[PDB]
Amino acid sequence: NNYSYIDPTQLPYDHKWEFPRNRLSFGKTLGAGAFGKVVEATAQGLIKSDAAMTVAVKMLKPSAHSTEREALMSELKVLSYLGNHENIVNLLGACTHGGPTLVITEYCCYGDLLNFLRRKRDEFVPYKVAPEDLYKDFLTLEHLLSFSYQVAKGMAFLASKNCIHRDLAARNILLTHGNITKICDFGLARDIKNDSNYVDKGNARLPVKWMAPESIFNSVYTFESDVWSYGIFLWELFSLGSSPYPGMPVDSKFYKMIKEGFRMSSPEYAPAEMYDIMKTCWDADPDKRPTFKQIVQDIEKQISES
Ligand SMILES: COc1ccc2c(Oc3cnc(CC(=O)Nc4cc(C)cc(CN(C)C)c4)c(OC)c3)ccnc2c1
Repeated sequence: NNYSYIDPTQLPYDHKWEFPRNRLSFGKTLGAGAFGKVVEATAQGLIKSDAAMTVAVKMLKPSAHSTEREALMSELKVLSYLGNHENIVNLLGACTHGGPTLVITEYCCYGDLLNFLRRKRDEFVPYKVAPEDLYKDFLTLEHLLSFSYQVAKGMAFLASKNCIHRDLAARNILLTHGNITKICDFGLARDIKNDSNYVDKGNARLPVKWMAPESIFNSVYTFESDVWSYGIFLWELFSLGSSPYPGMPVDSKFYKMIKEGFRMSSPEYAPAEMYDIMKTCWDADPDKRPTFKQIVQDIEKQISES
């Protein structure tokens, strides 16, 4: 199955989510893949008062086949199932009748974290920010720790609901107001065929540099494989949006080195204690890797200490 613990087809879909598609006015595309897209839209009547609201709508393109159509439905059943959580992109509604299925979520105004990190890289301040220059919205080490904590909190939640992400990366984390991170999954709304972070492994285009050895060599995805990905996310975060294993292509030598125990060194801005988390996430033995709840407790202490 394309889901390890839960079966989304057996999961129900509450019609409390059902939203009239005529009440959706579409805007610009926030992201698009071969078979799907995420578009910005204005939803009318989503609030008790006549007030309009900005939402993000995931949908398929006419290029999509039955397997993608089924994927979008199962994705909807899972989002319905998870419900409200601060560190997860929240579902607002859906359109199942009247045409193609539309998945309506909240709009995260700052977009994906990867691009945010990249545009903030050159103005990053490791130490404390001056009171005068606070308006400039400088990225600090405090924000990075807050983001690493929130993503673990979100992942801990997902894990308690027996959900495996299978693509935990900075590109699949959105940033909203108040420096709040929200785990998402662009999936079909990402052009993986042209994204250099995805690699041809057999007949698939997989994010190999974020995958645990067991996921690469056995296509087994567990709670422990998501912890590995998180460790790579931590590297991207404290590297301020750098691509993992810089200068190393995904070749025979790459696979051999990961199997043999090669692991990235600490990014330039990673506190020593955060690198310790990354090293444990990358343990060759999945049973020796921390759980997301362990990670939460670890980061929580690091935060209090500062
Ligand atoms: C300003 O720029 C932007 C740019 C993009 C935006 C945005 O993009 C989206 C990303 N993804 C989805 C679907 C999704 O998140 N699925 C999903 C999420 C979780 C927590 C769990 C699972 C289960 N899987 C197996 C792990 C699936 C969207 O649906 C409409 C939109 C959302 C909000 N605001 C956006 C603002």
